[PDB]
Amino acid sequence: KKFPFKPENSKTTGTNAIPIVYGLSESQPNSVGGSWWSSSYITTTNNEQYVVLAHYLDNPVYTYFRASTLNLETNEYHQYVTVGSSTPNITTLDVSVGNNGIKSESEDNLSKLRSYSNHDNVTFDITYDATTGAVANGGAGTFQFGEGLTWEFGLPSAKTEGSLTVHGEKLAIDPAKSHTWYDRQWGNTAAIPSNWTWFQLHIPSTEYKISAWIFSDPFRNTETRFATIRGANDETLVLPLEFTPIYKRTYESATGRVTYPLDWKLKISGFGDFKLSSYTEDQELVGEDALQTAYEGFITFSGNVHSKPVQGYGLVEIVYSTWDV
Ligand SMILES: *[C@@H]1O[C@H](CO)[C@@H](O[C@@H]2O[C@H](CO)[C@@H](O[C@@H]3O[C@H](CO[C@H]4O[C@H](CO[C@H]5O[C@H](CO)[C@@H](O)[C@H](O)[C@@H]5O[C@H]5O[C@H](CO)[C@@H](O)[C@H](O)[C@@H]5O)[C@@H](O)[C@H](O[C@H]5O[C@H](CO)[C@@H](O)[C@H](O)[C@@H]5O)[C@@H]4O)[C@@H](O)[C@H](O[C@H]4O[C@H](CO)[C@@H](O)[C@H](O)[C@@H]4O[C@H]4O[C@H](CO)[C@@H](O)[C@H](O)[C@@H]4O[C@H]4O[C@H](CO)[C@@H](O)[C@H](O)[C@@H]4O)[C@@H]3O)[C@H](O)[C@H]2NC(C)=O)[C@H](O)[C@H]1NC(C)=O
Repeated sequence: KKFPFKPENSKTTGTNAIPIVYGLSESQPNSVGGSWWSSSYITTTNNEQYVVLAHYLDNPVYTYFRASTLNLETNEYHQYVTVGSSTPNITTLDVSVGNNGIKSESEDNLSKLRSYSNHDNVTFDITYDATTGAVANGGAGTFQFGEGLTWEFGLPSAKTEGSLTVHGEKLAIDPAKSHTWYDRQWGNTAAIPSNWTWFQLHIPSTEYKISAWIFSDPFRNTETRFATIRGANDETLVLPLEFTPIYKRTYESATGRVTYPLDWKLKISGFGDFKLSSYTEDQELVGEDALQTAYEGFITFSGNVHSKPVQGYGLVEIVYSTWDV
């Protein structure tokens, strides 16, 4: 079956009625540091569907770019991680390891963006425009993440163009039936949680876009488990949830260090309940250490929102910042 991927056509910060704690443009450039990330839900001109990931991380120990493609008809999956050394402190967005990276193509560092990769098994060149109301995590764009603060916003349904090269054939992206979620996150500390799960959810019968985080805070000795939900008209919901990982189906990491569940239940307080399933077993970006490794998998789900049955899709991220303990 085909999914109803499609873009939004709205303003990035809506009315600006909600006083978020940064400007999006000013937060984009290399000099700010942190993480730049995109997941594109693509229909090509020949009606094939793919999910393509791109991710650049700056860290004081190293940098890396990592990327994957997933064919939704056949489950054919390809990934790589390539390690770099440093990030230039420039006042625009242009991060790369080799001939792969993420950059802005507009003066405001935000309105037109590009994720590109030229690996032999992972080759694409994807542009996307900020035509989608932002998700300001936590309500105003910041929340407690490990020992200190994190700052995060998502652009959930960006109009998307370009191409993906599959077995020597360059496939063109259909912008009427595609969209990209771009996520920008930068940080306060090196003491981030030991591991987490992050959900990025789309419910096509609604205007809700969900960015949900679950992890332990050993510094306050509490459990973080919440969703930031952007609705229509800039409305934002910050809601507790209950998280249940289900290990009936698992995928064993290629590093031998962890086992990933492949199904979950979420109960988001006052909003709805969901049953989520990884689309195929192997969706792991395999790096040399823990922070370079992640499960980044396309998922589908069913559930109920405000007593109405719903179906949807999105991505689950599973990260261990350390394999110790
Ligand atoms: C971030 O990463 C985290 C780590 O990967 C991850 O957390 C993990 O999540 C999973 C999924 O929820 C948890 O798995 C459950 O675990 C339950 C047991 O949990 C207890 O034990 C573990 C292990 O403790 C050992 O190991 C740790 C380190 O690994 C040590 O720190 C401990 O000291 C201890 O060490 C000893 O043992 C080791 C051997 O294992 C030795 O190596 C060692 O030397 C020592 O000898 C603890 O970590 C747990 O503590 C943590 O969690 C609790 C909350 O649960 C907190 O209170 C605590 O503070 C910690 O945070 C805890 O102590 C399993 O019981 C459970 O499986 C049952 O439930 C599922 C689902 O319902 C069933 O499918 C399953 O079949 C089991 O059901 C049976 O059993 C129950 C209970 O009796 C019955 O009610 C049920 O009906 C059924 O019984 C029937 O079937 C049985 C089986 O056939 C049968 O025997 C019966 O007779 C009956 O017929 C599930 O597997 C896992 O614990 C988490 N781990 C941690 C560390 O938290 C986290 O999700 C990630 N975060 C995110 C956001 O992604």
